[PDB]
Amino acid sequence: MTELFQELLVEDADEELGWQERALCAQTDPESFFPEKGGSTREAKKVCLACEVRSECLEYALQNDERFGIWGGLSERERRRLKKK
Amino acid sequence: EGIINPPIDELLEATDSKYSLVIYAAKRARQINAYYSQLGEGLLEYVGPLVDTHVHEKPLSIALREINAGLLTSEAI
Amino acid sequence: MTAAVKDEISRLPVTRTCCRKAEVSSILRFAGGLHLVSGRIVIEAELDTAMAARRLKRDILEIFGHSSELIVMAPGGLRRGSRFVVRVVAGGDQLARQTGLVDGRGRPIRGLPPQVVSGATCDAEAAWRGAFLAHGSLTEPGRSSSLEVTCPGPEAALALVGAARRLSIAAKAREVRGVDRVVVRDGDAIGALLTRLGAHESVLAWEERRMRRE
Amino acid sequence: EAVVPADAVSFTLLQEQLHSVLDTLSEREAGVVSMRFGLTDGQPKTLDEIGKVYGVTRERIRQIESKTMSKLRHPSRSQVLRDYL
Ligand code: SF4
Repeated sequence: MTELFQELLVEDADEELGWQERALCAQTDPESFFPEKGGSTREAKKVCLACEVRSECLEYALQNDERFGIWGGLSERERRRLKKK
Repeated sequence: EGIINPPIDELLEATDSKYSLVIYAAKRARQINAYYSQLGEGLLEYVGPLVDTHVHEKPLSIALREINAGLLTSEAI
Repeated sequence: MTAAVKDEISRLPVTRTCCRKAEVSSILRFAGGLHLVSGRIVIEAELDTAMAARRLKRDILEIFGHSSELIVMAPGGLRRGSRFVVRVVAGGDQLARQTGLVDGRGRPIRGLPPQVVSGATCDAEAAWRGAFLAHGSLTEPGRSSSLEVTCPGPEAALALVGAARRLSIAAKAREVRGVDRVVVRDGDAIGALLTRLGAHESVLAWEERRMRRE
Repeated sequence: EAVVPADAVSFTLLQEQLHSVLDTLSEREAGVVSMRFGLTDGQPKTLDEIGKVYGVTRERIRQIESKTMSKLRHPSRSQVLRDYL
């Protein structure tokens, strides 16, 4: 349908700062990614599943070692066990 | 069309001289610009424009158009 | 049922520029699309309301500086529902790139533009208003209105839920039969939400109807 | 050492844009961040000073600040502030 022939051939920016700009969650409620009280961690996991820079997000999160929120489709203890493994 | 319009003679027919017309048009243009700038706020201050304008028209041109049309008055304080 | 509601919303005056931009982006994303034909991109937005199409065309012309056609021929073909379609062909690529549908010289953005999100509460409620104008319904089949508005893909629906949360108004995303929407069930949230969008007479009528029936 | 108007206007725009990003955060989060960094007054107060207003513990002030930094340091609210850095 309205796919623009996979981004088409009309582009003038020819400039990218980094993989932040390709983040899908930026098009989405930030609050849902930090479940307070008990919360849930599956809808935002589904959102991350379709992210095109999931690997980069996971790598950056692990390298900087944030212990809050859900990054790369994984929550805190998945990151912790991956770090410990 | 442009800086040429409206004709200067028609404007001068509505005032005393060029020197007063300059101040008159400039004051009206400042009023219009001030109205536009604070349009985001819900405010009752300044009024206009009183004519049909374009997407992005210089307030001075609108002021001159209203002056020519005869929709303004000048007093001495 | 909803015709009066959408008429009242369309007739609401708007002043702030950012909220107008957000409303235009929302309506274009929900009830709009792009087509690459003859080597150029053309934007087509289909509305089923009288004043809404004119409002969208005026907003485009004013803030984004573009011209539209406002054809009345029904794409459905019935010609009874007055399926208005507003078209933008001249500078379609510029409008698409500068309104948030496409960014980064890449694929169309599934969710709402990032500019609309992380904005003031006024822009969030304007985006919700545009979403309701584009698509939605007010059923009141049984005990609750089910103020449901459908969205393309989970991303737009959950973004609308997030925007509603910033208004301190409860909302719930749902998916059924492969199509997903956002709904709010309890009457209090329905009334507060409809009040915030700007409708007044419809809000009253709904209030008395609910209080008398319930 | 001459005030360049472009730089001054850029700093003013940065100052005005910073507050908006804090606005979307919860009341307590924005308040504690502002008091800790003294954006409103310019005096960075101690953790006990911040906790005195809300009555929460020192450790609570330590944690609440960390969650805000995690939220802002996310691929969901960074774009608005990436350019100014
Ligand atoms: S993987 Fe990272 S960048 Fe992608 S949507 Fe999830 S949190 Fe955002």
